Amino acid sequence: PKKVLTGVVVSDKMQKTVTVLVERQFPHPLYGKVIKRSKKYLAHDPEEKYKLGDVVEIIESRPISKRKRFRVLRLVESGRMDLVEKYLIRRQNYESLSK
Amino acid sequence: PTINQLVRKGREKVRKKSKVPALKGAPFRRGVCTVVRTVTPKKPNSALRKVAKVRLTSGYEVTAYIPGEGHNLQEHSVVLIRGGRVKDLPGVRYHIVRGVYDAAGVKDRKKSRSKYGTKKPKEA
Amino acid sequence: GRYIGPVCRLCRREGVKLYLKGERCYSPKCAMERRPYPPGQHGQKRARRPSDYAVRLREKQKLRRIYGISERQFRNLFEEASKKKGVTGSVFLGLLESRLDNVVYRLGFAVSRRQARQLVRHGHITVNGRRVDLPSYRVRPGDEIAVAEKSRNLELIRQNLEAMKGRKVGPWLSLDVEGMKGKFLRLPDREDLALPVNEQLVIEFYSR
Amino acid sequence: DFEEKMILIRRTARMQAGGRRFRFGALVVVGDRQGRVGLGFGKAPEVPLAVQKAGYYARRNMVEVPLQNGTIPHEIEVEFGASKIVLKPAAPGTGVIAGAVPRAILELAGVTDILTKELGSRNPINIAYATMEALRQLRTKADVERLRKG
Amino acid sequence: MLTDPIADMLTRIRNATRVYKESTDVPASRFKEEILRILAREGFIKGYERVDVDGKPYLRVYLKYGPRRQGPDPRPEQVIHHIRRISKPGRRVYVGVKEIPRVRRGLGIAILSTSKGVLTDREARKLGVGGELICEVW
RNA sequence: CCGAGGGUAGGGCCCGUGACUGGGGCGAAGUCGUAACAAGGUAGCUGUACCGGAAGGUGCGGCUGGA
RNA sequence: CCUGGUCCACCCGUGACGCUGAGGCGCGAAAGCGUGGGGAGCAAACCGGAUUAGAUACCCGGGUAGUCCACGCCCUAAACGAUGCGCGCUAGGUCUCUGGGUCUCCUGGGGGCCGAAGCUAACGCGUUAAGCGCGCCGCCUGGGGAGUACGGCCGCAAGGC
RNA sequence: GGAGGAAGAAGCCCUUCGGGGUGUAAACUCCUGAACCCGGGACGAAACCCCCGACGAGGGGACUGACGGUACCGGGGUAAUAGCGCCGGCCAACUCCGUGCCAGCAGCCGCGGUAAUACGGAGGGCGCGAGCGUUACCCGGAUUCACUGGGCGUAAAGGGCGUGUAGGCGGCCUGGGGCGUCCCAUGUGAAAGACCACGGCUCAACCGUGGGGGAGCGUGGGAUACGCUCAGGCUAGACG
RNA sequence: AGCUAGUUGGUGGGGUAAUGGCCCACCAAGGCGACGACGGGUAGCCGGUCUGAGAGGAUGGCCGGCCACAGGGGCACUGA
Ligand SMILES: [Mg+2]
Ligand SMILES: [Mg+2]
Ligand SMILES: [Mg+2]
Ligand SMILES: [Mg+2]
Ligand SMILES: [Mg+2]
Ligand SMILES: [Mg+2]
Ligand SMILES: [Mg+2]
Ligand SMILES: [Mg+2]
Ligand SMILES: [Mg+2]
Ligand SMILES: [Mg+2]
Ligand SMILES: [Mg+2]
Ligand SMILES: [Mg+2]
Ligand SMILES: [Mg+2]
Ligand SMILES: [Mg+2]
Ligand SMILES: [Mg+2]
Ligand SMILES: [Mg+2]
Ligand SMILES: [Mg+2]
Ligand SMILES: [Mg+2]
Ligand SMILES: [Mg+2]
Ligand SMILES: [Mg+2]
Ligand SMILES: [Mg+2]
Ligand SMILES: [Mg+2]
Ligand SMILES: [Mg+2]
Ligand SMILES: [Mg+2]
Ligand SMILES: [Mg+2]
Ligand SMILES: [Mg+2]
Ligand SMILES: [Mg+2]
Ligand SMILES: [Mg+2]
Ligand SMILES: [Mg+2]
Ligand SMILES: [Mg+2]
Ligand SMILES: [Mg+2]
Ligand SMILES: [Mg+2]
Ligand SMILES: [Mg+2]
Ligand SMILES: [Mg+2]
Ligand SMILES: [Mg+2]
Ligand SMILES: [Mg+2]
Ligand SMILES: [Mg+2]
Ligand SMILES: [Mg+2]
Ligand SMILES: [Mg+2]
Ligand SMILES: [Mg+2]
Ligand SMILES: [Mg+2]
Ligand SMILES: [Zn+2]
Repeated sequence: PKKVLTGVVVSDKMQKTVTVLVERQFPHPLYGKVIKRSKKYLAHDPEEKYKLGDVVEIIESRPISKRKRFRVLRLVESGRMDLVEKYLIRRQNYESLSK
Repeated sequence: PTINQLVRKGREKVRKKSKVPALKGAPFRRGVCTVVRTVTPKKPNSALRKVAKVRLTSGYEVTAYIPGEGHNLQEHSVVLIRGGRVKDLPGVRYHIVRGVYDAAGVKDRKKSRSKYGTKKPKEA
Repeated sequence: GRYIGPVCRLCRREGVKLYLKGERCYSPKCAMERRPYPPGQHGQKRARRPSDYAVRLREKQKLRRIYGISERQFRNLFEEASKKKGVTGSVFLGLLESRLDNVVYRLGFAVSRRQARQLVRHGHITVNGRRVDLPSYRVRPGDEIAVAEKSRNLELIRQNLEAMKGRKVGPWLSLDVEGMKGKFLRLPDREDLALPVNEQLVIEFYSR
Repeated sequence: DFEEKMILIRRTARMQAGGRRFRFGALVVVGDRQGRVGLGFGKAPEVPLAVQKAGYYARRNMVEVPLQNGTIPHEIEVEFGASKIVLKPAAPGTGVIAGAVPRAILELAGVTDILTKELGSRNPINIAYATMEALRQLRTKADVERLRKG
Repeated sequence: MLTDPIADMLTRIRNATRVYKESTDVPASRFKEEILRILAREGFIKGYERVDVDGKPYLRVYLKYGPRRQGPDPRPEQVIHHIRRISKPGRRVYVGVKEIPRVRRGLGIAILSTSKGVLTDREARKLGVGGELICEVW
């Protein structure tokens, strides 16, 4: 089964591509508590039809370019910039962490 | 700590200090005597313990103890080193394996002899 | 090997009398029947209370010294029972008892457990046909522990088979004295075995 | 009259102008091995005396140990202040595995099968008290649902 | 602001009994009911009714204790000696059915929520299911 | 074209080592003093500041683990 | 004059909008630093008088920074309740501050003492928990070496982390 | 080596100078026969290949062994190697002499200063045995990094105090989804090892066979209490 | 504690058994990081193995599976 995944488009600033942030949950190998973790995938978008903040499905696709091995399946719900903030702030927080 | 804290920080594994760098975690190290002196015990003791500074094969150099009564070790004697300190001579942290290379046995010893490397004798 | 030295000396020390000798221990002179005190220079001395360890030691030491067996084998056995399903107390005996150099002694053939071994080792004994010189050999249920043709005609198997005639033997056993050939009928129950040892303490000496 | 095994003896001492005086202490357990066990602590100007006093309080303060197959009904933990104890029942034919104290008690408790562990302060005395209060706090399918009538 | 209302209730209970008390009133909830509906069905309480304290709907829960006692501290034994929550809010605990606890050697109960109702250690084992091990009582 | 590597030049980290130097640990019985523990013989501790062979002293504010 | 927090009473509005909080930011006693004022009393340093074996001290006579102010730094402490914060639950007695009431009484917030139950190694704690529970942060893991070294960041420095 | 052998050799060791001990141990008596001596001597080896049949399916016949004259079987047959560790406490095993904070012991706590169960030798005892000790390292005891399963008033440990970002945590009721969660099915989870049985070698170690399991993860179906998400309501929290 | 110039992506080519910035032009300015990027140290990974009540901790010799290497380093030829 060509692995699938659901997640938010965080970057749309690429030629025919998007960055889908994927969250995943799971019970923790010694302390039990479910823990949230996440990874970004670069998603082939040959129609630039996908915009910023769309929660989408992605399929394990054939290699399109280095780093890019997933096509955008279908849309799941446009307009979720509330999560895009959560990401962008996590990011912006990084400046305070250096010297 | 809270569960979450553990999930963040996590528990810290101990890790312990090799009480003896006889190098390459070897059973014993070969070495040559450099000094062959007699040092004095610590707090509530008194004596003249027989010891040897030994040049290791590993470029190192350690003081080491001479077990038993009497010995035959000079400025150039090749010897085997065992490693167990001596709660009494600050510094000494390896023992000399009595009976290998220039290290004699213990003359006239009939009791525990594995230690002290004196051969079994004849009753005649 | 099987100890091999002063025997009526554990007969001593261990207190409780034992029959490492067969006949003489029956005398009025097992040295036990004369000095009921543990060997050595001291012996006759105000005994100090045995540390809880001492106890546990001796118990196993007694048991062990009985079957004249290596601490190794003794131990291998124990563990075996522990692993084997069931009350490890009994079973450790069951196999302790299932030993060939024991079954032979149990079925009269020999006078002492030690004398027995030598018989078995020298293949003077046999089993279900083929001869077996394995003191360690673990005899199962339903086996023919015979003597060897060559071994019937022996001055020593004779006398030791002698007083045997008609003397009733263990419940887990049978003895067609005529054909000088005994049988192992089952694995003995805890009671069937009577020996001066609390099996518990042993189980415990190994929980150290 | 019961079993009466003597857990430990100690020479304590106090000061006073001139020198140091003494005193001896005695933890003693006591049992018939039908589930009746007793613990007693005895201190007196002399070793012999102390032990005497031990059995005496012991016989005074004992408890019904609701055995079963020679073991115990259910498992328990008990802290007595600093010192904790684990009592966990074992299948027929295990053995009584514990330290001098918890065993010395559990033996004349008439137990045989029981897994145990000291935890926290392993103070003989305080472990002792733990071992009892542990027992005391035992229940059986019976006296359990006896409380869940209605 | 109550984090886990249950471990609260559970405690309310625990606390009331240490002094031995007619009843006590956990603020109501269909789930706190369900749970209570098992302490009682299992004989840990007399039971419970629904009530009110200023339009505020709690649960009157009537405790159960033992017989008086002779000697000093004649205070009764407890019907509920021990009651400590599992699967907490800061760390849910779940269980397959083979993973289900065997409380106090049968003498105890492990209440626990599941897809087919709030069963118990035996009720679950028998119904052949598992789920959020809610707590252990005895 | 790229290319093993060689060369020139300039950086980064790590190890060993070095006249001399700073304190630190240890060393059955050394010199000077008595700081602290009893109102410790000026209550003690304390952050800071200054000062003195040394412990330490004194100023300021603070704690009682003092009165 | 400008302004913060906070309790009560009426049950009016919003309808969970909450709790905690790595980093971040702000505040942060005294002493100390910079620029400029200010300077009576006190007072490190320092000078003398005593005491003393000595007396770089304690006691006495003097006395400069500083103590004050404005602005900018410094960021430490027995910064102490040596007790993180929020919430629910678990006897009362007493006195006390400050609110509300068909006010010898009741009820709400705060500050003390004694104490149920319970916790506690003990001392003690105890509706102002160190009880019984849940959430979240912080921290500990033998003494000395040592809050030292190196590195790093911060500071004019002292020095801080 | 096994059975018998003294109210119990000598020698040595204690000794209250009666005695005690090593000790049935030895001697010594009998029978058993590791070694070695002689003969006999494999499983492992039945296919390829040849005849018939068809060079196939089926049938028959023949060659081939390194180890190896080894294992093993049978006859004869000699009493035929013991050592190391420890004996203050943990921790089983005690007395003499030597020694005199010396010589030395030592994992810890400590021992030795003229009467040492702690050094050194001896007798004796404890332990294990073709081994016993030592050194080095791993896990254990260590519940001493604590999920199971610890803590912070004074023992080590609450940030000098706020504010708040991320994150962690989330009150009452209704419903939709069913991600967590739970159950069922199927695939996978090689074998070897481990474990339960059974047998193969004289036992065992080794070794064959058979069975039984394994969290995980993919797939299909189901459940909807608790957690999540979306939707509606409430007012006990919070705010006004 | 910041990292990155084939660097991230796109168009078209080259290349291979085949996808792909693997490679090459051209275009765009992206990609990654406290859920720890970058860097430094150590290490072949697993089936297993030792230990432990277990949860864990330790470990990867023999045997089995996979990877890597063949004095150090590069390269291609022949070829399924
Ligand atoms: Mg000394
Ligand atoms: Mg020695
Ligand atoms: Mg406690
Ligand atoms: Mg170059
Ligand atoms: Mg002072
Ligand atoms: Mg003084
Ligand atoms: Mg003073
Ligand atoms: Mg000061
Ligand atoms: Mg001064
Ligand atoms: Mg409304
Ligand atoms: Mg806050
Ligand atoms: Mg300040
Ligand atoms: Mg100031
Ligand atoms: Mg100034
Ligand atoms: Mg003055
Ligand atoms: Mg003045
Ligand atoms: Mg204060
Ligand atoms: Mg502090
Ligand atoms: Mg805080
Ligand atoms: Mg009040
Ligand atoms: Mg009080
Ligand atoms: Mg009050
Ligand atoms: Mg320090
Ligand atoms: Mg400092
Ligand atoms: Mg620095
Ligand atoms: Mg002893
Ligand atoms: Mg000696
Ligand atoms: Mg163990
Ligand atoms: Mg243990
Ligand atoms: Mg551990
Ligand atoms: Mg925990
Ligand atoms: Mg602790
Ligand atoms: Mg402290
Ligand atoms: Mg504070
Ligand atoms: Mg938040
Ligand atoms: Mg699902
Ligand atoms: Mg397998
Ligand atoms: Mg590239
Ligand atoms: Mg390597
Ligand atoms: Mg463990
Ligand atoms: Mg090469
Ligand atoms: Zn005898």
